Amino acid sequence: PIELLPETPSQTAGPYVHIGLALEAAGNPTRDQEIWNRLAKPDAPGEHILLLGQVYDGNGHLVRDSFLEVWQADANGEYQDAYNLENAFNSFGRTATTFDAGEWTLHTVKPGVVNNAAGVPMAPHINISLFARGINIHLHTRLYFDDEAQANAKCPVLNLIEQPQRRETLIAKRCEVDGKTAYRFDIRIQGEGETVFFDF
Amino acid sequence: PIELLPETPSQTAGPYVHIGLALEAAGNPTRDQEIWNRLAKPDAPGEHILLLGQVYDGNGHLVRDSFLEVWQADANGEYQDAYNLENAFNSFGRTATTFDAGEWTLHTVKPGVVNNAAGVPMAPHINISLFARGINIHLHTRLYFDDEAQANAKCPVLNLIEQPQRRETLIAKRCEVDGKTAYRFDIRIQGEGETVFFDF
Amino acid sequence: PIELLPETPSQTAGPYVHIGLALEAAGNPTRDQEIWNRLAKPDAPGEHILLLGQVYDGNGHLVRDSFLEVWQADANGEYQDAYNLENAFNSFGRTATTFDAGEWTLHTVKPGVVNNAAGVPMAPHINISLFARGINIHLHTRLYFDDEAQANAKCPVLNLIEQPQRRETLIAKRCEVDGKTAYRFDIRIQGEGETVFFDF
Amino acid sequence: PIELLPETPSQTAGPYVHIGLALEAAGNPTRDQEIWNRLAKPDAPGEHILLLGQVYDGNGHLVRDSFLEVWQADANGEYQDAYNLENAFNSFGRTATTFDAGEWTLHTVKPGVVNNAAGVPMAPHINISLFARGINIHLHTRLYFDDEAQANAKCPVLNLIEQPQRRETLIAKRCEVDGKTAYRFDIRIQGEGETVFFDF
Amino acid sequence: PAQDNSRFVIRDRNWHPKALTPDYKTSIARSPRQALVSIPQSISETTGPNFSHLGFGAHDHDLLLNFNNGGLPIGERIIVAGRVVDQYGKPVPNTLVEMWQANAGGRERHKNDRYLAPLDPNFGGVGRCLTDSDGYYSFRTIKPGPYPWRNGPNDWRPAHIHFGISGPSIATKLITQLYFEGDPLIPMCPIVKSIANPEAVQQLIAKLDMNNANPMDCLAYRFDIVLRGQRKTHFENC
Amino acid sequence: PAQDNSRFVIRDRNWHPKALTPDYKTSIARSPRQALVSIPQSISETTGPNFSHLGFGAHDHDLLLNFNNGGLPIGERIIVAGRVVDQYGKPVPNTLVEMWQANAGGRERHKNDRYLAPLDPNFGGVGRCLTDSDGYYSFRTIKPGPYPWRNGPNDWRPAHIHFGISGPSIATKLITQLYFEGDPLIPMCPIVKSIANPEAVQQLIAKLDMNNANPMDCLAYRFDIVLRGQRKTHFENC
Amino acid sequence: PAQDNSRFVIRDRNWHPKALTPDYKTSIARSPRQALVSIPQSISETTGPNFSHLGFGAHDHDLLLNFNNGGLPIGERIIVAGRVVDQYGKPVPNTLVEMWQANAGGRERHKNDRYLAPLDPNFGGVGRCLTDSDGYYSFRTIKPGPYPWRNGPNDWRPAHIHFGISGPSIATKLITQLYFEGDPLIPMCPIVKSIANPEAVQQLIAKLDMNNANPMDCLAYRFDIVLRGQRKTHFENC
Ligand SMILES: [Fe+3]
Ligand SMILES: [Fe+3]
Ligand SMILES: [Fe+3]
Ligand SMILES: [Fe+3]
Repeated sequence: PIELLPETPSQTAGPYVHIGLALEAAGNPTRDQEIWNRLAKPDAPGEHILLLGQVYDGNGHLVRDSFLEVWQADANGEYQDAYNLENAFNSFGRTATTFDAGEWTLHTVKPGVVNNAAGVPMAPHINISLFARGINIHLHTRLYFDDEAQANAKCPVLNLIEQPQRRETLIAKRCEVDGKTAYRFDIRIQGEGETVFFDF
Repeated sequence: PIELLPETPSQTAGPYVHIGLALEAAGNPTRDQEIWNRLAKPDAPGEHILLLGQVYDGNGHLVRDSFLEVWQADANGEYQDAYNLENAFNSFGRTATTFDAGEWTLHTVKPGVVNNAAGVPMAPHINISLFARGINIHLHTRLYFDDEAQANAKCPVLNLIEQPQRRETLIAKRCEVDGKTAYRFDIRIQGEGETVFFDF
Repeated sequence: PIELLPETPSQTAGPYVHIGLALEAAGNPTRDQEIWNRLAKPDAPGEHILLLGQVYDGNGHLVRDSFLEVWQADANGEYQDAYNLENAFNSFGRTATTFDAGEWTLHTVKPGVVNNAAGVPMAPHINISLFARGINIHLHTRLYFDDEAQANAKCPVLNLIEQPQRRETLIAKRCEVDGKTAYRFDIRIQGEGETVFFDF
Repeated sequence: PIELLPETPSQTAGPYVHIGLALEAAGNPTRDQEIWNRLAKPDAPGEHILLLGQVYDGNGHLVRDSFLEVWQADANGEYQDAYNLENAFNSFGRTATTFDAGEWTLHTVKPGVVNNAAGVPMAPHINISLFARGINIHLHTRLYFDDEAQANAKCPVLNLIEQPQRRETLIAKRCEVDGKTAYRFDIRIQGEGETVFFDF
Repeated sequence: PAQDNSRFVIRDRNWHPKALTPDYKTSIARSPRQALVSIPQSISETTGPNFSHLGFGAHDHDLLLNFNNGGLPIGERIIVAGRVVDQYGKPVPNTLVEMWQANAGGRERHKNDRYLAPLDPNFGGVGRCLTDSDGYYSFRTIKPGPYPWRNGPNDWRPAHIHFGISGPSIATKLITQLYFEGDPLIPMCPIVKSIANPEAVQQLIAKLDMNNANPMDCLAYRFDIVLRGQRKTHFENC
Repeated sequence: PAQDNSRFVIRDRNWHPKALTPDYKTSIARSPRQALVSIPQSISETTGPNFSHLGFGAHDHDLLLNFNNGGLPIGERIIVAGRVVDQYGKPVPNTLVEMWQANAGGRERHKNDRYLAPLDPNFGGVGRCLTDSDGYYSFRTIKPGPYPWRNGPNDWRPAHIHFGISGPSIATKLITQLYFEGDPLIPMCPIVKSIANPEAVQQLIAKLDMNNANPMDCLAYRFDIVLRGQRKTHFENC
Repeated sequence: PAQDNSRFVIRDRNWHPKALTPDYKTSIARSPRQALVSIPQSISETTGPNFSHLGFGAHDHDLLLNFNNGGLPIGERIIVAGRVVDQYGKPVPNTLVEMWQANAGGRERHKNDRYLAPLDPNFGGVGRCLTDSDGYYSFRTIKPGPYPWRNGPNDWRPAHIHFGISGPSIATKLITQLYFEGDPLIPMCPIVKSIANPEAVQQLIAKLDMNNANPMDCLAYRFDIVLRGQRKTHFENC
C-alpha cells in the first residue's frame, strides 16, 4: 500500500505542563500576550456564559494538573481562526485545574449552530482537548448544553454514540454563579460515568 | 513433542449473523426447512417449558444482536442427534435476540438426567453456545434449574466452580409467562454477576 | 495459488517410433494382438470409408516417419472405449507414414453426430493426434468431411476458428479408390495452408 | 551511467478499445464533444481529400478491430496543436475499422511542407499510430502521396529506408471515391509487402 | 441415541483469537473478565446434531440461483470449495457447512446495514451444503466486496464470506471467516489482527484454484477447514 | 502554431513489451517481422495535440454518474488517482488521460463481448480527465472484475482499467493497463508476461491508498504514470 | 459406450517443451507457426480407449525373453518399475504403458539405423504392460546405451527408454522419454534442453532403486508417471 511519512508520536504533557502553557496558573511571571480562558470580552455578541468543571480519574479522585484547550463557533455559528487579543471574540482558549483551584473556568458566549460535511445541523457544541500527566495522547470530547434538548436529540455526532446513557456524559448542567448564566461540565476519564472521547 | 494439524481459527459471527443463521429474524424470506427455537412439538413427552432471557455486556446494556445455540437431552435423559423437523423432539435448536425483540425465546421440554464419564449423575442441564459481534470465539455455558436444588448441589460439573456465588449465575429462576411454566436465564458477559463460561 | 503435482513432460516420439508402436510398418515381427488401422471389420454398421493422406513439413517436403492415432464415434454417434479385436467396430486405431509408403491409410466407418457439453450437435469428425521426430509435444487436429457442408457450417468447434479460410484445412476431400468411398486428408504442419491444431 | 525514472510500460489497447476511444463505433451513446475523423470542416483552406484503407495481418486477413491516430500539418505547413471542435482545421484525428466497416476513413486536407531539424524540407506527410489487440506497443508510420513524386525522392526521412522497394509501402495511391479526390493507404503489419514502421 | 465414545483434542486458545482485543472496539464490553472454568468432556460435550435428514433445497448451495427474481447477480462468478478434516487428517463426512456474505459492492441483505452501495435484486447472500463421504463441500457465488464499518475512522473489512461448521459435536462447532488471496486489506483489519500468530491468519486465506475453475465461465477458490481432532477413549475410569 | 524546441528521451524497447510474444496468441500474426526504421526527431514527432479547450462534461471523470439510468452501479466504489510525470520527475500539466473498463463482473459494454456475466444498467465504463497544473488526475469508478478470453483453454485477465495518456507529443503518447495490488492473476496472464522485466510489471500495479480514501464511502488506488523525458535542444546543426 | 462425466486439468505449455526449439534441428520445419486453437472439452476429448481386454502375451513386459532366438541379451540386467498417478495423486488403474529402446550399444532394431554398433540377436527392444489396480507397472530389460545422431557435429543422445502412456482419455495421452540417474550426457542433449525448466527435466530421470533390485541378479530403476488431473464436472450449463 501507499505509505506516507509517519506522524511525530505523542508524549504526555507532563506534571509541569503549566510552566509552558499556563504561566499565571503556574505562579510564574507572564509575557505581554497570553492565550487564556477569556474568549469573549464583556461587549461581544450573543448569550454570555461561564463554564466550569472538575476532572476525575478512575478512582474518583481529582486531577489537579490537567490542561484543557477549547475550540468553538461564535453566536452566529462562525469559527474565528485569526487569533488576536483585540477581538471581541476568539474561537480558541486555554484553561487548567491547579492545586489551588481544582476547578477550571472559562468565560465565553454560547456557540451558534454549524453544519456537518453533509449539510445536516449539529447541536451547539464546544470542542475540548484534554492533556495531563498519565495521558499519553490527548483526549478529544464535546460539551453540549441541557437547555438545547431539541437540537441534542437530532445531532448527527451525538446520534453516533450507540447507547443513549453515554450521550448524557457530554451534556453540561445549567446553574447560576453570582447572577451569571453558568454550565457545569465534569469529565470522568475512567470508570463509572466515563465521558465519551472521540477519534477523528 | 507431537504436533497435529492446527484447528482453523475462530472469527466473530459479526453483526449480521442473522442473514445466514436466522433468516426469519433478519426480515428475509425463509427456505422450506429451518433450524429454529421449536425443539418440542405439543405432543412430545415430558414437562413442556418456555425459556427466555436477555444478554448483557459489561456496561449493563442489552446485546441485541446475540445468536444462541442449544444442546439438551430429552425427558428420558437421551440425546437425539438425528435432526428432523418431523420428530416430536429435537435435541438441537437455535434462537436469537433482535433489535425488535431484545429477548430470546426457546420452546422445549425439561431435560432428564445424564451421567458424566465416571458414571456420576449430572443435574438437568441445557448446553448453550453464545455468538455475537465483539465475541471472537464463542462462549460456552450451562443452564440449570432452581427447582432442582437437590440435584444441583450434587452435580460434578457445578461443583468444579470454586466459589458457590458463581454457581448461582448458572441457575435459571422459575417464573410464569402467560400461565405457562417458564424459566429465566439472563447472561452477563462481563462485570458484576458475570456468568460462568466453560472450556472443554 | 493451489499447485498440483506437475504433469510428466512430453518428449519427441523419435525417428524410430515404429519399432514400439507400429511393428509391421517397421519391418519387425508382430505379436498376436496389435492395435492398427482397421477400426471396422467388413460387416460393421454404417457407411464404410477409406481415409488416406500425406503429412508435409514447412518446406513442402514429405514427413515419412509420422505416427498418427485416431479416436472417433461409431455410425450411431457412440464412443466404444472397450478395445477388443473381436468387436465389429473399435473407436481407436493407429496408422503411420513410412519410407516405403509416404501415405497413411485407415479403414473405418463414417462417424455419427455427437453433442458437445452444452448439448449442441457437432459435425461428423475424427479426432487425430500427430507424433513424429521434430514434434516435441503431439499435435491435436480434427478431420471433417466435404459432403457434410450443412453440419460443418453449424459446428460449435469449427466456428471457434476466427478466420473461415483456416476452417477449410480440416475438411477432407471426397474421392474414390477402386469402387470404395474415400476421403483425402493432407496435414500441413507449417507454412502455406497450415492445418489448424487444437489445445484442450 | 545516468539512469532516469523508467517509462510506464505499454500494453495492448485490447479488442474493445472502441468503448473508451471510439464510442460511436462501439454502438454506445456519445458525449457532447468527441475526437473523431473529421479533421477539416468544408470551409477550411487547402485541397480537401478523403483517406481510406484496410489493415492486414500476416496471413493476409483483415484486422477489424484496429484503432488509428493521425497527426498532420495544415495546407500552409503548420501544426495546429490547440484542439477545438469550432476550428476549421484540427491537426489531430482518430479513426477505426469495425466489424461493420472493415475500412477506416478520414476527412482532411492535403498537408503542406514542413522542415526537419536540419532545415531540409520533408515531403507532404501524415503521421499515423496504429493500436489493436495483438499489438503490444503501438506502431508508428507515415503516409506519403503518389502525386508528389518529386518531393518524395528528396525527403530526408524516406531516404533513410535503405531499400527503395520498402519506401513504396509508405506511398498512398490516388483514386476517386464518389467523384471526390481520395488516397488509399493499406497497412500490412506482417509478411509480403510489409509496411515500414518507425522508431523515434 | 448418541453415545459417549469420543474425546476431542483440547483447543489451543493462544492460536485462536483472545476475547479481549482492544483494536476491535466492541470486544471491550463483550469479553469475560473472569477465567473460563475447565470441565472434563462428557456426553453433553462429546455429542452433537447430525443434519443428514434435513430437507435441503436444490439450489441451497448455489447463491447464483437461490434468490432469483428474474436474473443473474452482478459480480465475479466464483466457486468456493474445499475439504473438512480434523487435526489427525481424518475427513469429516455428512457435516453441515453454512455461509453468508455481502454482494459485489459490500452491501449485506439486512435492515441494519445502511451502507450506500446498492442491493443486488438477484442476490441474497445465504448458503448451506452438507459435506459428502470424503468431507468435500462446494458453493457457487459471487466474490463479495469490502465494506466500511464504525470502529476506527477509516476501517474497512476485507472481502470475506462468513462460515459456520457443525462437526461431529458441539465441542467441534466453529464459526469463522474466509479471506481471499492477496487482498491488501487483510493485514490492516482489526478483526483479522485479533489472531496473534501470523501463521494462523494464513489458514483463513482461501487460495486461487485454477484447476477447479470452469473455463469461460467462473473462477475458483480453495478453503480447507480443520476441526478438533477426534480420538477414541482409552484407559478411562481405570 | 507548434514549434520544434523539445527532444524526447529514446524509448527502451527491452523494458516495454516486444512485438512478438507467442503466449499472447494474437501477437503472432500482428507483429512486424522486419526491423523498425530509426529516424531523428523533427517537428512532426516532437509536437502533439493540446486538449485544454475540449468541452469536458461535469461527470466525464465520474463513472458512478456518467451513464445513470436512474441509479448507482453495483460494485466496489473506488477512486483511481495519481500523477503524470516525465522521466526527469517534471510534472506533465494539462494532458489528456482516458480510461475504459469492465463492470464488477467482468462484462464490457461492447456488442462483441458475449461473456455470460450480466451488464450493469447504471454503468458505462468510459472516463476522461485533464490533468491539473501539478499533473494530478482523478477518477471515481467501481473496481472491475476479471474475465476469461479465448487464448489458452483457461486464461483469465486480471482486474484492470485500460489507460490512454497523450503527453506533450505524439512521441510521448501511450496506451497501457492498470492492475490492482495483490491480484493473484497478475503472474499468470500472458498479456502481463509480454513484459520481460519483473520490475516493469510493478510499475503497472496500482497500490491501495488508504490516505486518499473517503471514510464510510469509497476506497482509493494510486497509479503514477511516467512518460518519456523532455529536454531542450542543445548543440544541434552545430 | 463412454460418457462425458470428467474434466481434465489444462496443460501447462511452458512446463512441457515448446514446438520451436532450434537446437533440435528437425523441429524448425516440423513446428506450427500459427497459434493453437483452444476448444472446450467435450465427449470427444474426455473419453479414450480402455485396453483391459487386449490379449497380452506372457512375456510382453519382459524384454529379456520376448525376442528370444537361443539366449539372453548382452547388457546390464535391470527392472524398470513405477506408478502412474494423476495430478491429484489418484492412481490410474488398467492403463496402457508401452515402451521401446536400443540395445546395450545404442543400436535400434530398425532399417534406417546404420550405426556401426552391432545388433543383439537376442534383443528386440519392445515392451508393453497394463497397470494394476494401484497404478503399478513393471518391465524387465537391459540398460540401453547412448548413440550419436545427425544434429550438431558431435551430438550424443543419453541412455534412454521411450515411454507411451494412454491414460483415461486422449487428453491424457502422452509420449515421453526416461533418462538414467547421474548420466553426464543429460544436460548436453538438445532434445532434453527442449524443456526450459530444469525442475521438469528432473521428472524424466529414473532413480536407482536398490530396494526393488533382485540380489545376485538385476538392478532396478524407479520412474513414476504423472498424467493430467481428472475431476468430475460441476456447475456446468447452470
Ligand atoms: Fe518533563
Ligand atoms: Fe461480515
Ligand atoms: Fe530414441
Ligand atoms: Fe480489457
